[PDB]
Amino acid sequence: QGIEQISKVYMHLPQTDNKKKIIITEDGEFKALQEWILETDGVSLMRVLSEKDVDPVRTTSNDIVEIFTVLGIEAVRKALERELYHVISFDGSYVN
Amino acid sequence: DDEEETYRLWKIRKTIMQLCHDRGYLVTQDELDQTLEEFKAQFKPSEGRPRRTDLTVLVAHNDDPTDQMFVFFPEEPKVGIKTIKVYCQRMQEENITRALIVVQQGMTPSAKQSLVDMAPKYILEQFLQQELLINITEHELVPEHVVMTKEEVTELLARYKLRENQLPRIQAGDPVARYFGIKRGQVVKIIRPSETAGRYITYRLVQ
Amino acid sequence: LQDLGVANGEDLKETLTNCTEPLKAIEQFQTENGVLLPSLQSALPFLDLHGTPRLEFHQSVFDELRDKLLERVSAIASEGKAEERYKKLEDLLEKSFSLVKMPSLQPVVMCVMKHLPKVPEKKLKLVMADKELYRACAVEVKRQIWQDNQALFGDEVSPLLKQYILEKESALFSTELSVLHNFFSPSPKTRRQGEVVQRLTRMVGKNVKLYDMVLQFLRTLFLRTRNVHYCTLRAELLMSLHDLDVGEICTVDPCHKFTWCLDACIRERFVDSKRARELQGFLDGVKKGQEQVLGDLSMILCDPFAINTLALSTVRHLQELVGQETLPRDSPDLLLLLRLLALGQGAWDMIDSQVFKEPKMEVELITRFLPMLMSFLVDDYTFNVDQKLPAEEKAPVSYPNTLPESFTKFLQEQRMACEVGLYYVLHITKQRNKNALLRLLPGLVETFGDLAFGDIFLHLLTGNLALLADEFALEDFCSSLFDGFFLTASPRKENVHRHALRLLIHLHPRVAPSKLEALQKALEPTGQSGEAVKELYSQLGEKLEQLDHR
Amino acid sequence: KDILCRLEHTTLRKVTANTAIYYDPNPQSTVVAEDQEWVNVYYEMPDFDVARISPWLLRVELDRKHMTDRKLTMEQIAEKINAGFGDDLNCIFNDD
Amino acid sequence: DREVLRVIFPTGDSKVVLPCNLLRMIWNAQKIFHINPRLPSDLHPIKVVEGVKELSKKLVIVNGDDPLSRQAQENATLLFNIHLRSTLCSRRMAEEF
Repeated sequence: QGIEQISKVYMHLPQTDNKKKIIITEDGEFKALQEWILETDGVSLMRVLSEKDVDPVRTTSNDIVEIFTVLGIEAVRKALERELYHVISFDGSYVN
Repeated sequence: DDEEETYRLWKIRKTIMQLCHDRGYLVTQDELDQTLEEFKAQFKPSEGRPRRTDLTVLVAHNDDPTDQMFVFFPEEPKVGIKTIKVYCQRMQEENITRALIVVQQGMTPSAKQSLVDMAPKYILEQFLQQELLINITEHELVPEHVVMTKEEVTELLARYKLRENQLPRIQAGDPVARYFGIKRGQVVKIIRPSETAGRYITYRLVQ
Repeated sequence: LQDLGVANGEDLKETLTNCTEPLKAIEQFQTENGVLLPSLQSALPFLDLHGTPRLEFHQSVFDELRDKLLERVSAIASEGKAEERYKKLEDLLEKSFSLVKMPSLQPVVMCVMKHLPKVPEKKLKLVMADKELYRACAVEVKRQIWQDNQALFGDEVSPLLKQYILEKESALFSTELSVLHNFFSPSPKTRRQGEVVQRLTRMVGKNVKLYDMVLQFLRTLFLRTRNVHYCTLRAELLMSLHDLDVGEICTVDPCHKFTWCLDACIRERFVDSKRARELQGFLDGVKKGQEQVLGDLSMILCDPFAINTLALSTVRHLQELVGQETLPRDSPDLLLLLRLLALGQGAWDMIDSQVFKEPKMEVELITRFLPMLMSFLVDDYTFNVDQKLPAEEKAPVSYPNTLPESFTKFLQEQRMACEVGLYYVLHITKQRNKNALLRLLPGLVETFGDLAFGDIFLHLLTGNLALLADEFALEDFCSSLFDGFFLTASPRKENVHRHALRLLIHLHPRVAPSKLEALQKALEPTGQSGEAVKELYSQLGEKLEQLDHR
Repeated sequence: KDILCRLEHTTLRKVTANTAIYYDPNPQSTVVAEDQEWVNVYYEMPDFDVARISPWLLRVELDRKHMTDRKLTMEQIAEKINAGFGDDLNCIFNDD
Repeated sequence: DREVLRVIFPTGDSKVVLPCNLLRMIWNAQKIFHINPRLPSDLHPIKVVEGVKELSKKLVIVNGDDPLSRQAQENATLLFNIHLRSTLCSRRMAEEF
């Protein structure tokens, strides 16, 4: 069972609000729900997105070439922007 | 297995109806909201009825009713030349000129040549079954893509005093480009949210 | 008020008339007609002092208490032990029907009659007799009179059926042609959404006797009119009963499953292998002894959209036999299509006289007609390919526009061959195979029963004829259909003349000047059609003046 | 965790404790006494042994721990093997 | 505008970078003209609305009058116009500033 090129999958609840499931409740207030996420080693984005009971919207990769092959050029534009924003802003520094 | 197969074919059906809706082809709301059990009731397929010929469907353009589109489902693993010829003969019979065909897990390289060579008189596009399992356009990363009519492209190039080659490019083999079925020379307006201006509109040339 | 021992206004004026103490008499009348609680007889002066009359709090409690009385009518319908609750409702009925004349207790009693399966029929008779009660009465009251006597059912379905035929005639004669839409686009479930058949379902509800009543009345008018509209309305009424999931008809009617299958057939306008097998097994359940519903079953098949479905299915089978390299004898689904269409066309004849048999197909019709049609398509596609090849020959292979006289003979003598040929012509008109169109059009001068002049085919041929709009400027394309075909039966039936006149009314700007002028003066009202041709000819003359400015 | 097991790649070697190629020429008999019981349970009815089955035997042990953790059962491994190799390999499995 | 911000910022982060510090400019306006917040003001709400409208007309990133230039003008200054309308709304203008 399982999709190849997936050697390990870590299951956890993110306590940081960035990855939390942020919704807008009926009162119009932001609420950050705590929901399980899985982070893996090795990428096969087309297969995992095709899986059942998987969020096909929020599911993303850190491999930009996978994104380009599976999603496109604007998608990999946005993904690359988020990735290098992450690697820059990890240490607390800020850039425009 | 039968259960996962009917779920898969229902999901693919949902996907290509959403695709045809995005391409301007007229599809009713119920088939766009076709539940899984609705797929069960309308048609379990373990040679009961996975007649892939029966899942094939015709659709018409919202503003150009003579412009119509078939979508086909070949039941063989790798598509052969003769079933392509059957589909083009069907197309000749119904006068259709656009027809994208899904494939089970692959397509024969002979068919790769046999679709491109006769392309200028009959438009055909090959989709892997894995690709249509999800609608990529609903992903959070892809922004909103809309094809521009040539009038709009002329207005755009007249506004900015631009030539077509000066715009940024998008490859015809891109997943969203194949999703919208845009040939070389088309222009796609991409509308995306931005954290500095709120909204941002860019334009990409299909080359 | 006297029905339960209480006074009225005339008794009040008697109590005042010829009295030495009218004021005390008035006070006594007020005491006798007040609300009988002990707290009120002291509070009435006090609340009167405020400028609020006694009638005002009476009005408030009147609204409140009749709301609760209606609530409790529904409750006793749904609450209490059965004998006690029905006894309570019938007793309250006897109390309340004396005030149905008054404007308060009509709908309360109408609900009570709604929740009892049977009533003494004096009150149902008064409900039909009085127009106000005939309006405000609940659905099951009307059901009970209809279930007890058919007079009101006929009296009210006659105008509704007249309105259904009004809609059918008006829609079939409408003068719009486009690549966008036609009037046969709505599915039968789309057409059931009109309030005529849905209200007929409400009038029938879940009752089988009223189902038999609508069946017989549609049977009578279908037997006198020879028109498929009543057939379509039976199909619509049955599937509207199914839209409500009426188990009283759907599970017992052997026709319900088969009409449900036909609904999907008409929605796709084809009999595909799944529903084909379903309908074929349904037909093969016809065995001697229990064939009584064959009349109703084929009578369902008569719907114009069903004729469209079966005929285009046969054309599609003819066309797909070409690419398969197969003879028409090896086409089971095609034989099923023809069997169903022959049954449906013979439905009316079964209504006059029940003749239970699976008809046998004509020999030359399978062995000589369909192979000729396949040969026509083969010649068409050979000509197309020879055009598309690089340098076939000088003046490439002329597609045969010839008429093998067997084809025209079957267009004019063999009913089913006529209809499938008509829709063959229609389908090539959608594909605009002009050489095939003028191959198969001539020979239609003679037709069996003027099926080539029916409203359905003529409407659809008009709908296809805006595709080749510029060809009307040429005299021959219109003359092949007007001077050659329509005028062969234009003065015979009203529908043909009306169809030609609407076709020329829509497409007046593109027809040549002398051509349309001659068409009007030749298609003038000839004396076999009434106000329809009069208004269409008035429009024809006005638009011919407009063309004189063209 | 069920979805995690569904997508994380598991191969046969993950769930196997060991294997051994015996000989066992008579398939009715077994070299291992514990094997003979349930082998006889699968041999009162002939399963592709009326003709001479190959007189070799490949006997594998599956770890109970990894089988329970990955939600794997005995039969579906045999189904996967038969799908991979057709009927080229006759596969029997002990009752759970 | 609130719905537009909601779809643009699904994470609910209100911190955003923009050209003009409206709050600091309002504070400077308060302390230049000696605004007494304890007393009623003499500013029409309608004047606030028309002033923000004509100001947003004056702030131009792309110039032109055809639909393309106007749409680009709206999109370029969408977020700043939202921030300006929210900050200089007649409610907060009459209550707290």
